[PDB]
Amino acid sequence: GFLSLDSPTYVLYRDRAEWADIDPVPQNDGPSPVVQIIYSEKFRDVYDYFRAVLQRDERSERAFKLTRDAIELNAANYTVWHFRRVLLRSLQKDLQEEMNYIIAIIEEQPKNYQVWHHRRVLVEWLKDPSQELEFIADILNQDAKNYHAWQHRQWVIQEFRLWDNELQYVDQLLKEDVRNNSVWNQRHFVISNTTGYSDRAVLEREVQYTLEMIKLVPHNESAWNYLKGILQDRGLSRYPNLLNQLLDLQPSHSSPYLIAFLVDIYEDMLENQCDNKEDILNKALELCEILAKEKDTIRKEYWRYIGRSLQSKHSRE
Amino acid sequence: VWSEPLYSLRPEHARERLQDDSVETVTSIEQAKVEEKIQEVFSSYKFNHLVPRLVLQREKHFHYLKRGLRQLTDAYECLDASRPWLCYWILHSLELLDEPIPQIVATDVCQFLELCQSPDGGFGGGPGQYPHLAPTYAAVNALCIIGTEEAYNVINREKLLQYLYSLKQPDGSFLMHVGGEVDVRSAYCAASVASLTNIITPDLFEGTAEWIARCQNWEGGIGGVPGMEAHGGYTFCGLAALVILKKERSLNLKSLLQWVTSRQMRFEGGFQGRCNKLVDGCYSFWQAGLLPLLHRALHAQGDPALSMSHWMFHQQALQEYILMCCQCPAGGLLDKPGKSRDFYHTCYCLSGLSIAQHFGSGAMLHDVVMGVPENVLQPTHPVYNIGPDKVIQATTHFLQKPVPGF
Ligand SMILES: COc1ccc(S(=O)(=O)N2Cc3cc(C#N)ccc3N(Cc3cncn3C)C[C@H]2Cc2ccc(OS(=O)(=O)C(F)(F)F)cc2)cc1
Ligand SMILES: [Zn+2]
Repeated sequence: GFLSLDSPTYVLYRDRAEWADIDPVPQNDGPSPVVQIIYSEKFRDVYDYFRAVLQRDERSERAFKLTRDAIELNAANYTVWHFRRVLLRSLQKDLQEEMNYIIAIIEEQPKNYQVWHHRRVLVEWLKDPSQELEFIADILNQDAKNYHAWQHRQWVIQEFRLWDNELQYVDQLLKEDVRNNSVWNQRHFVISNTTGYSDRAVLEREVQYTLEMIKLVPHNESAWNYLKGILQDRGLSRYPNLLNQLLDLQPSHSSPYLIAFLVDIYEDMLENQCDNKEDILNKALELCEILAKEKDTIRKEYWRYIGRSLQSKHSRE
Repeated sequence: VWSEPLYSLRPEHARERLQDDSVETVTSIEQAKVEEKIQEVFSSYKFNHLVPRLVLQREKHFHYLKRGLRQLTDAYECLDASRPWLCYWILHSLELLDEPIPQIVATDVCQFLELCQSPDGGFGGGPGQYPHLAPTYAAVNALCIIGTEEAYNVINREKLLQYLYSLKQPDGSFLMHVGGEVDVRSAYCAASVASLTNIITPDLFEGTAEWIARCQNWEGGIGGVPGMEAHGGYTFCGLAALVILKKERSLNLKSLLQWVTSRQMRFEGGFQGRCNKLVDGCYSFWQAGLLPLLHRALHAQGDPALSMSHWMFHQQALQEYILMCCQCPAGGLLDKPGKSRDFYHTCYCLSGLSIAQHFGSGAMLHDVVMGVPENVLQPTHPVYNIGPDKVIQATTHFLQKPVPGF
């Protein structure tokens, strides 16, 4: 990384005297290429020389510096990342300066997969997660829904058992954006791997929290999906007050999600042989109809089918 | 006489605009932005005082594709490790538009993918690049689309199986490449190439269905690895791999159905990839392609309540989204308006459009074709996203040989 690719004084590798001993290796695309990329002079020059060092398996400092340029030109080139990792180890490069390097590249290209993988290999090699939660939090500060960032965080927390402060983090972020589905998923990730959802004091805290969020923002689907998610394994009809308390929200909070949740309760009621079969099924059909027809017509074929499913298995029959 | 045929243009459609409950967050601000932009596309017809009709710009798309199959500008430098992908995206888009492949282009693709093939099995992103399951999947699919003896014979099946065993992990999963990591896409890549070329051993996918099943979460969809947010790309890959493995049942299909159907956007008509994120043309395939797959699964369980005419999503609204919002006037298709075109979005917008047009379940066939009737595309197989004919033909040809080890 001595001479930058965007330096005014950048010089092609073919014009560098410290490379004069080695012959570049042109890409062989055949006599008549398809999907032939007409590379810039800069790109082709770097990759011709990368092909030369890879071919000869030259494990040198100059080769290492070259991988940097090849990565910068195409950071998705997993062949170059592999070779760079061979070099890190052969040359016994200081992995902490390499962490400084990956930190900078991830900041620049946060949605590239190869850069995050490379960081995880280094953390594994160093056996050191001390900078990770803070680094990831900076990335997430720029894009709170970055899928790779969330995955790396999950991996780090899991592998080094760093659960203790995560729920605080989730609550910070949920407060910043209560519609952030990545954060609802993180909340769930943390709880299911620590306390769990059977501790009845916890399940109630969670359900009260969600309902409280649903009340402030009734059309936020993530909260609805969470609520449903944390109650449905056991069965919605196991919680008889739930029906009543949602029906009470309807007056001044009736999203199609409330209605759809109402339908989920009714289906579980009917499946667990509840009181009034002939009836509960009807109330739900009223609801399905309202959804397919009026309140949620994009899903008409779904709600139709739920209707037909509920009819075929819960009528007088 | 006052009857609007286009679902997106009807007056009651304005009710489908975002309700933000007067609580603003980045998420709602961003969704509102897209919706303002899309509404202005929908409203264009009334405002210019012209009658709407939706035309798939087949000629513009064709010229974009036929040119890219040969030569790309330095703008595709970022895909220099994904050249078989470009072959697959381009050849599949051409097969959907019903354009034959000059036998010579066929042979040039063949020779090129031969150069990408690794001696130890699989294909890399370019000549002399190490192998990787993604470009291996793309190479195999492209070769199957070509579908000649020459194309079929480029694939070294023995080495392919070795390569797949080299990536297979203890817990069911597969590495995307050597020294790499696992996700649901790699299992799909492995299942696709393995099933098509007939190299599935009894132990190859041992544990794989259960590993994929661990990826389904509280939402009903599937994340890239266990514990991760549900996402359409991974969900598609998860369910389609399980269809190939005949373990559809490993998942809770009811939560899965409910999750994917929820991912269709009430206003835009297209699909989002995750809950509370923005609409995007490519999910027209990843998300909507789950519906044919769930249909075959639920029908095979004897679900008596399934439609015999329609997939469980608004086929019409998805077509209106793609045709009105996802076409580049110069040729190619798009994530959304104001995004720039590329061959990936061109491939998956067309793939999704085709799925939205063609229902099929037993002897029940039923097309729905919005806009002019020439908009109708060739069908695509929901598991492999190549032509159903290319699939049947390939499987049949490779069943002629034994699973390596026989
Ligand atoms: C130009 O910016 C890019 C960003 C990401 C990528 S990606 O290589 O990581 N890949 C494919 C991809 C290709 C293009 C092109 N041309 C454009 C986008 C793109 N993305 C990003 C994207 C698309 N739509 C919205 N976004 C943010 C997706 C990405 C991941 C991918 C890789 C292989 C895929 O194929 S597959 O599921 O059948 C597999 F199983 F084989 F992997 C599917 C998705 C490529 C370019
Ligand atoms: Zn996309």
